[PDB]
Amino acid sequence: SLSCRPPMVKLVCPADNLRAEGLECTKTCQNYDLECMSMGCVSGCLCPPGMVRHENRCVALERCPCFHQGKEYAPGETVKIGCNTCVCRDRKWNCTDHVCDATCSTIGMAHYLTFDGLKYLFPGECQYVLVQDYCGSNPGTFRILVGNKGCSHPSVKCKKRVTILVEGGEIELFDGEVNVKRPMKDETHFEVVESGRYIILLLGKALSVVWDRHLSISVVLKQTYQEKVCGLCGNFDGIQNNDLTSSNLQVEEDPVDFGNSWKVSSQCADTRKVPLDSSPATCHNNIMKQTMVDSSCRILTSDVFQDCNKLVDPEPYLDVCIYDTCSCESIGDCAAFCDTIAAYAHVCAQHGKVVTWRTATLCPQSCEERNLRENGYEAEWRYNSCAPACQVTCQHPEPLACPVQCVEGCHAHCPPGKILDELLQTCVDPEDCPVCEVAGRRFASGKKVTLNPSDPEHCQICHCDVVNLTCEACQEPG
Amino acid sequence: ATRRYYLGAVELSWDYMVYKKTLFVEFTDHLFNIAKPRPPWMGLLGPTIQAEVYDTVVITLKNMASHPVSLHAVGVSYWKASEGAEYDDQTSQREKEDDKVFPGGSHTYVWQVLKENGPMASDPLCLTYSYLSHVDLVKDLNSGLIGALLVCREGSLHKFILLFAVFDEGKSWHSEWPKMHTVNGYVNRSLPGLIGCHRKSVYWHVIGMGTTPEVHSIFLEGHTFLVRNHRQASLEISPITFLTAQTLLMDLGQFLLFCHISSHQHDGMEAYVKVDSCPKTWVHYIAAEEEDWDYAPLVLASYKSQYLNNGPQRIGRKYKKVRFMAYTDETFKTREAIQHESGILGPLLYGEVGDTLLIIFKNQASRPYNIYPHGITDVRPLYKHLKDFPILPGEIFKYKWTVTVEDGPTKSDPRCLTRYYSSFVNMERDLASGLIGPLLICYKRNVILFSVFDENRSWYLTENIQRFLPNPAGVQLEDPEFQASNIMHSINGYVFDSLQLSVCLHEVAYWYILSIGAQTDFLSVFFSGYTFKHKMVYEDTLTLFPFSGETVFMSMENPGLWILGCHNSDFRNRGMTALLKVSSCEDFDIYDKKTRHYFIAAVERLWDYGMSSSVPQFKKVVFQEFTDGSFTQPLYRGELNEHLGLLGPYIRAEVEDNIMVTFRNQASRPYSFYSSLISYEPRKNFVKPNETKTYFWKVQHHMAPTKDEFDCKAWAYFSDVDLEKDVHSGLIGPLLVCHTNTLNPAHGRQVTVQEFALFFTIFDETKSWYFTENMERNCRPTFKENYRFHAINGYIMDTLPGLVMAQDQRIRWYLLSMGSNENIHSIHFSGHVFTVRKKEEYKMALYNLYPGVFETVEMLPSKAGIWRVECLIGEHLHAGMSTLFLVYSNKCQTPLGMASGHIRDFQITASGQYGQWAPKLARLHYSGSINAWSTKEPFSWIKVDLLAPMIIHGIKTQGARQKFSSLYISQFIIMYSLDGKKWQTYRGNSTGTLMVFFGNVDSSGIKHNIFNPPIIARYIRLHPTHYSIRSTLRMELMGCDLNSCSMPLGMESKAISDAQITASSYFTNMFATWSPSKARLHLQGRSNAWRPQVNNPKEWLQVDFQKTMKVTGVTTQGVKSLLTSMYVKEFLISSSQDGHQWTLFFQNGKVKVFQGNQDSFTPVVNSLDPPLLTRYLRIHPQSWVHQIALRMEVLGCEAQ
Ligand SMILES: *[C@@H]1O[C@H](CO)[C@@H](O[C@@H]2O[C@H](CO)[C@@H](O[C@@H]3O[C@H](CO)[C@@H](O)[C@H](O)[C@@H]3O)[C@H](O)[C@H]2NC(C)=O)[C@H](O)[C@H]1NC(C)=O
Ligand SMILES: *[C@@H]1O[C@H](CO)[C@@H](O)[C@H](O)[C@H]1NC(C)=O
Ligand SMILES: *[C@@H]1O[C@H](CO)[C@@H](O)[C@H](O)[C@H]1NC(C)=O
Ligand SMILES: *[C@@H]1O[C@H](CO)[C@@H](O)[C@H](O)[C@H]1NC(C)=O
Ligand SMILES: [Ca+2]
Ligand SMILES: [Ca+2]
Ligand SMILES: [Cu+2]
Ligand SMILES: [Zn+2]
Repeated sequence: SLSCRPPMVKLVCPADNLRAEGLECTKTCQNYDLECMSMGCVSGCLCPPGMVRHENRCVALERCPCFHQGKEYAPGETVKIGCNTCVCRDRKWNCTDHVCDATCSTIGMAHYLTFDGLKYLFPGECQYVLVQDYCGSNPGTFRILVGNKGCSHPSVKCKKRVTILVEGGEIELFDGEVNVKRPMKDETHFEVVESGRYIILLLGKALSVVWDRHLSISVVLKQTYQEKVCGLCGNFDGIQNNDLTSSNLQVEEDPVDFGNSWKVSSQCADTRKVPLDSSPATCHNNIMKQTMVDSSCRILTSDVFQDCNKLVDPEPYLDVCIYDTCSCESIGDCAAFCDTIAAYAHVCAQHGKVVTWRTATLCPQSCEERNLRENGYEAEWRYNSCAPACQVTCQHPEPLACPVQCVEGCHAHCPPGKILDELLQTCVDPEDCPVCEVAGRRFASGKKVTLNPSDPEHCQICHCDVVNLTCEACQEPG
Repeated sequence: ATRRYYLGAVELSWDYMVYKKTLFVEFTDHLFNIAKPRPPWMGLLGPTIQAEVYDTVVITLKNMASHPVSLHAVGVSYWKASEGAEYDDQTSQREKEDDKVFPGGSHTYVWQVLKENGPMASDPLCLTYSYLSHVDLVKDLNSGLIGALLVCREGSLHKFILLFAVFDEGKSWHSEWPKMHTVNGYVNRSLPGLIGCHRKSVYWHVIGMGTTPEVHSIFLEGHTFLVRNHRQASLEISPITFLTAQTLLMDLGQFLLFCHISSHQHDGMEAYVKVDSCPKTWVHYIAAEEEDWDYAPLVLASYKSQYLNNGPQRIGRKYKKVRFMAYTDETFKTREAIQHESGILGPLLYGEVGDTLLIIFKNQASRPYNIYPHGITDVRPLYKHLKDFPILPGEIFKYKWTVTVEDGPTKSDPRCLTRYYSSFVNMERDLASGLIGPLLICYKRNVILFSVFDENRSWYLTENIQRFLPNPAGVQLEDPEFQASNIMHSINGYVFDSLQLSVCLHEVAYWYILSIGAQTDFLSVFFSGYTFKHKMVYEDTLTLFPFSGETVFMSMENPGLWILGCHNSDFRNRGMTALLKVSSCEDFDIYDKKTRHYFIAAVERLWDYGMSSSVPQFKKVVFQEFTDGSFTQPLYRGELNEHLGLLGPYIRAEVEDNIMVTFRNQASRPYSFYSSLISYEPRKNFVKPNETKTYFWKVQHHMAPTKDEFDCKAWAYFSDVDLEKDVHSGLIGPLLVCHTNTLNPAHGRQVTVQEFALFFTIFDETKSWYFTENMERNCRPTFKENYRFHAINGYIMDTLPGLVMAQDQRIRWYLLSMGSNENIHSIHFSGHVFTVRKKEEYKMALYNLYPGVFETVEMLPSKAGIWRVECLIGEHLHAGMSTLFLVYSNKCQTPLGMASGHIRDFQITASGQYGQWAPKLARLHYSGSINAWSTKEPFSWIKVDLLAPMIIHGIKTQGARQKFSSLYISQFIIMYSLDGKKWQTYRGNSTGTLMVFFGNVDSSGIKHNIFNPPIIARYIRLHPTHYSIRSTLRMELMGCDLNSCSMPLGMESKAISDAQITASSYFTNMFATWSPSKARLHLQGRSNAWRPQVNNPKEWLQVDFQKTMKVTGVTTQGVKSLLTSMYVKEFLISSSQDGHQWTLFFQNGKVKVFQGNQDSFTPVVNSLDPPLLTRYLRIHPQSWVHQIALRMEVLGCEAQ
């Protein structure tokens, strides 16, 4: 009755050894490298010795497919996920990969989206720890705190201040401006670039800050800090549901307590628990206003954002949009509405799906205010929904590792062979920039370059006055 | 259409020509006060229920008796709420009201006649069935609760119902007593009004009723019966039989309808039928001559000593018989050359339709005799009746026999009908004296007679006593031992292999086999090693009722010395056997002239007939399939063949294939492997213990089904060392022979249909080869009742497993019966009908199984649930001849609660765990730092303990991830159980000893593995064979309940019409319209839930299905609208049948409060432990969060 149709080899248990591997130990592309745990020998049909079994068919070992999310790939094929790319080789993924990263976002007036995708609402008026590495055993490298003033129920005139301490340097982001109160010890990797509507601050190899100059604060950290950071942005462990862990290593069920646990200054009063008001003042007892808010926020799931609905979760962004628009008197001039839509579009474009949603009817933007072609500025200011944020300029001649692929706003296109200058806001010759060059790296005037930071015998600090380069030996503290 | 019948079980006093009987009576109104008139010819029969193929029958049964009754119908289809029979079908108490109707109560049964229940193209205008009370089959049948059910073709709506019933007053409901053999409840020709038309043909819907195996032969004098366009001399009524007969009345006057069995002459199954207006000539000279006949010439002699050796009180072989002899001339001087084969038979008479037989008979014997044919009607003198006219010795008479049209075979019958002629002066005495001759009635020749000559009834007994015995004075005629030696069981007058027919190899032979004599039981005639073409189909065993003949066609392709006999043990051992001498005169898909090798052994095992489900254990011998020729590892029998029980392995083959069976006798006494299909080219088919034998042959067209019948045919194989004791010891098995390209090359079976082989027999442990050992082990006129088991495949009392089939698929049933004459089994599938194929297609619902015959039927189950296949013989069913089979639906495949939390944490266990990765976390989509079961050990297992047995259609497995590693189970096997003690590994469609499932390749992908055929279990168990790092599992069981009621009723799929949902009030404004018709589950949009205008605890949402449905669970869900999470947290449920009479769903005596949602997005399902049979459903919310909003989904099924 054990009729194995050829070329399938029949295996029958000796019934005496009681140790031979039978049919249970079927080899498969899934489990070729895995040890068999057999209770006892099973008799049955098997693929010939040179082949393994794949679903309902026998395939050669050289043609075993590699596996990925709900899919199979033939050997030699390539795939790309996140920051990494891999090739199918011996049922494995041989990867030529970079270092991935994740972004924690301050969405809306008082909404926080952690690195693990957890979104919560916390209308705290205190100054809180946005993200810090001081979590038990800590190296103590960076600490970013956020302070909100006016983000209560009358959140129309709210303001946010970002205080960043890194390598002994203090940076304050406020009123759409960046002030370096104390210079960092190593300024080689410290860069601040202004591209379009956004400002990108690189504060090291794995620390990036993105600001929309009004309300959107994004902290980009590489995966090396998967188990080193803590705060309002979570512990970066990859688990969404445990981001509500307080500073005392206790998970808080109420987000208000989790937010209050990371208070910096005890002078300010703690945020008390308030029942969730679904309809604020403008939307309270106003069906028409709520309908208008819902219709305005429905654009996040429209045809223009159709390609993004399969990549980025639209529920938290839609909730933030509704909550912010229900506090605005009018939708046309609602700054929070446009800022939330711009942040969502930026997130969508970070995955490769750029959406051109802006129009004169809804959140109009134009570059004609700065396109002073007749005023001696030889630059072409054009609006772009996603343009590179690390374009070479006089202030940034050396290419930089941009944390984001592209950003939205006005960019100054130049004639070929020219370089933009932000101080003069115009395109000039590449040699006209006040840029020095050392060790193959070009840096604008006023910048400090550190060579051999860990070698006292070769440590050098180089400065550029205008075009002359002056390098001095580093002073030994002792 | 719809037909209303008002039935009442009225308890009356009945006289057959005064006992107390309960009878179904038809009334006129629903008040059951006025009884509808019934014609006098019906008697004890209830009213005739006639239904067309597209009708529905509604019967209101009121129990006016002192005992419970019911209405169990045969032939029609119905739901479990109208079956009328009580057994372990796992239905609700609302579906149990049909089972018993206690006195004073009432019930309503609805029977649907479908296209499946209609007569086929070949079946007559109306199929015949019966309804009957089924509370206690023996008492209900013997009390008179039986009625006719005529299923006619559409447009069908003269004909008579005939109930040939043996009412045993000792087993009725009023017994707390003779057996009355009656026609429609009347005995001794007292049945009136049975009129018929002069020339018009009359249809008889014959129902034979009886609680004990008791066959009947029904003759109408001067008439024949057309059954399935086959001409027959009589009706062969089995104890429970449905058939349709057609009789062409031609002669005016009164004729007798009677049972011809001699032992039933005093019983009185007689009635009168009043018919009223509404060229070749053979010449034969035959003489009756007295002569000495040697019943066993050239035989050297125990049975042989008792029957053949002469002694002081033993006559011996020779007896003075009287015999018919053929003479060449009128002067009666020279006899024609006699043949050794014909034996005691007279000259063979032949006649075609319209031919005339000119018979000239001279009574040359010393006693008056006569000659008269059976089957031939027009018998006249050449120049009361000639039947009783005696011919004085020395006289000469001339008869003229005219073979008319109503005597010859039809185009469906064989070319020649086998009849006889004999003396009708004293039928039994003249027949026992030796006057019998063969007759052939053919349409425009090896005769074999199985005859029991009772010499004690012969007219020449005194002369034999005075001649062959030394002391005639010292002869005790009443001595049973002396009388036994005179009852000669012979073939053509030859006893103990004194007859040897020799036929040529590769020739065609017509055998006319006849069964006349003192025997009152049917005979199971067989030719060892030969299949023969009877009624246009190749069969193996011929069932011969007394006084009947059958024509058989066969080709003598099997050479050797074979034994022709009958499967009656006493007759076989009393010398009713004859000898028959035959001699010459690259990647590929695993699934997408050959020899089919098998390895069967005879093994000794303990068997308790399924009574463990002190219990006696009997040591039996069975056929056992092994993997290979070493016979050291038996082949595992899985889900598909678990129904076999005691039956042996399926030996499947096609035409032109080679069967090679290696048979090893591992038992304690010699056995054999015998099948009638084993061909050779005598032989000692005798396998000693610890010896092997190979049976190799080629399957030919005579071993296969014809082009008309089903794709496979079933044959029986068994041990032939002792045909009776070896069957009682448990040696029997199915051999399937199928058409070409009908078996799957990879699996070896026909996967288009699903096949089940049922073997019904009464095992008698007193007749087994191990009776002494069984008595010694167990026992440390009711003694034999404790050792007889009316089993199906060796199982009694609904304990046979494995009969699980899918709805709307085609099922092929191979039905076998083996044993003595008591094994006439009236096999019935409750609520289901099937088709049989001889040369046409016939629709049936009952089948009478005769020992040695392996029938094949095919059905299509339409209703889901647990049904019963039983034997309608009251005593066999009461002794436990029944079993349960489940018809599941593939549609009902719903989560079993692993992810929904319905399976609590105490129902999940495991061999162990690693850290805090508890087995209770092994749930699909479970999220967390520790979100799965996981163990750091090899050879683990995770067990889910479902609270009740249920159907498992598949399992959805999922791994998990740790800090940087993915953990999953790549390969696993599945075990399951119903009590937690015996674990049976899953096999399904596998080619090996278990089904191997493949698991996950990552930590998030859901791997869905199917169970087909499904699992029917209470416990399930997963054993990981391969795992990545640790055996981590997040699983989800997909399944259903036994009655297949767990699927949604059409809210999430929007199958419910928008006009079918309403409410007391709904909240609407200029923008949002929370209409009730938008409360469907998982509905996405604006105002996607029902919300009343005013929030109050007296609101309700009403769903109307416009038809009776069964609700078994309600799934509720909330909404999140305008950042407000509104959802009902507690609610109650009410039901109504018309919309204005509502009742709250109370549980345990008080109203049940259903726990709603904890969050608006996760649905929660509350299952009603008692099913709710309703048309109108209402949900009343009690506690609501932030508003009264509810999205609902009803779980259930359809009903009547
Ligand atoms: C195990 O074997 C059974 C039967 O051999 C398999 O079930 C059968 O699967 C076939 C699909 O190849 C089904 O046929 C389909 O039927 C539908 C409905 O009539 C028809 O529309 C399709 O065109 C197709 O013919 C068949 O119904 C089904 N029968 C049963 C009883 O399930 C099963 O899939 C096998 N499972 C495994 C895991 O091997
Ligand atoms: C992966 O590919 C590179 C380049 O083809 C090769 O050098 C290397 O051996 C491969 N395997 C691994 C494990 O890197
Ligand atoms: C019927 O006839 C039989 C014999 O002919 C007789 O013994 C019996 O008493 C009669 N009546 C009944 C009711 O059986
Ligand atoms: C048959 O063989 C078994 C072991 O294989 C042995 O125990 C038994 O005695 C043998 N029976 C015989 C030789 O009759
Ligand atoms: Ca986390
Ligand atoms: Ca029932
Ligand atoms: Cu029976
Ligand atoms: Zn009878």
